[PDB]
Amino acid sequence: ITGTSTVGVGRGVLGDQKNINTTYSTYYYLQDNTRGNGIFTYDAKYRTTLPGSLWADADNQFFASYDAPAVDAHYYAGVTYDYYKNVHNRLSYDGNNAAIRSSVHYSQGYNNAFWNGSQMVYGDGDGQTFIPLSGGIDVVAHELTHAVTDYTAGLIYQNESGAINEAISDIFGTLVEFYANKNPDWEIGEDVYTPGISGDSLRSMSDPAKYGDPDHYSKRYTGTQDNGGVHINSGIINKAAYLISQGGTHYGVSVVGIGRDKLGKIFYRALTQYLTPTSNFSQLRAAAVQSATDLYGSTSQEVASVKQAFDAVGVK
Ligand SMILES: CC(C)C[C@H](NP(=O)(O)CNC(=O)OCc1ccccc1)C(=O)NCCN
Ligand SMILES: [Ca+2]
Ligand SMILES: [Ca+2]
Ligand SMILES: [Ca+2]
Ligand SMILES: [Ca+2]
Ligand SMILES: [Zn+2]
Repeated sequence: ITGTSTVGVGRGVLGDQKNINTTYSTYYYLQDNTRGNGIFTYDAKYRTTLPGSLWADADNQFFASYDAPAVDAHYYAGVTYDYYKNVHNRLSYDGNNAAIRSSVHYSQGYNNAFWNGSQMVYGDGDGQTFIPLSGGIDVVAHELTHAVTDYTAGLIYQNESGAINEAISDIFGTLVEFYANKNPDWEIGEDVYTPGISGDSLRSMSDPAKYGDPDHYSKRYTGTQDNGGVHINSGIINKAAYLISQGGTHYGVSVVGIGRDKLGKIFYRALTQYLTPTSNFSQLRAAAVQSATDLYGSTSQEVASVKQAFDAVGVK
């Protein structure tokens, strides 16, 4: 909408207070004009029609319980935009400052979030498996990263390419969580998963097997569930990424860590310069090796550690 940029205040899903960029035109809208061509947050009103209505508020204060998922979807989309711009010199998901749109209160009891090809969508959860999923910064950044992937490598959402697609979203979701520096970890979704169970998460990148996911290519899932295991086999690549950053010895193979920033640079370059829609795990290894070579040199520790990490997870 046309209006003037304003700053509201509210509380997110976890009860924390934050300032949000809004727009005033009769109402105050969840429309942030400070980033690209805007960040827009919509109310799906418990239905499945998308996007729903641009979020409107009478007073620019967002402290109602119903407001909380919208506050966090809006705010964390801003953080994710800032990460891509400041760290990778990428302007929104298309590189040309496309408007970023999210809908919250999608459906009833909906234990998921997704990019639908055009926008982000967040359920409220059922209160047992999830609380409203935009409360997780890693979740929001996971979703926006699907848009980045779709505009760049275009990894098809099945089998190995789809598991790479998933891992890219978990990697950058985690790197955004570290960028914001509030309780960062290498787990996925911990802030919104299972409110009645402390200390768990949906997936672990540091130890995928903690939640049943493979941590070595020999343990990959080969069936048809979950589009050929895209959220399962992502563990193999997540583990490789964790090892590149943090190091470790895994199935007897030792990896010298090079840190999160270099992990992000290598994978961002791989994603945007070398991967293709049908890349498999072996092709990802080659793209990461080439990317590290471009950035750090063929004889660098960074290249050596990329190779060790993929060896450690059984990807040649
Ligand atoms: C990070 C967690 C909390 C959420 C995550 N969801 P996701 O991967 O983004 C789903 N996207 C998914 O299907 O795109 C495929 C698709 C294409 C076009 C239209 C609709 C859909 C996940 O791991 N979900 C699995 C939860 N068990
Ligand atoms: Ca209000
Ligand atoms: Ca965390
Ligand atoms: Ca996390
Ligand atoms: Ca939990
Ligand atoms: Zn995903």
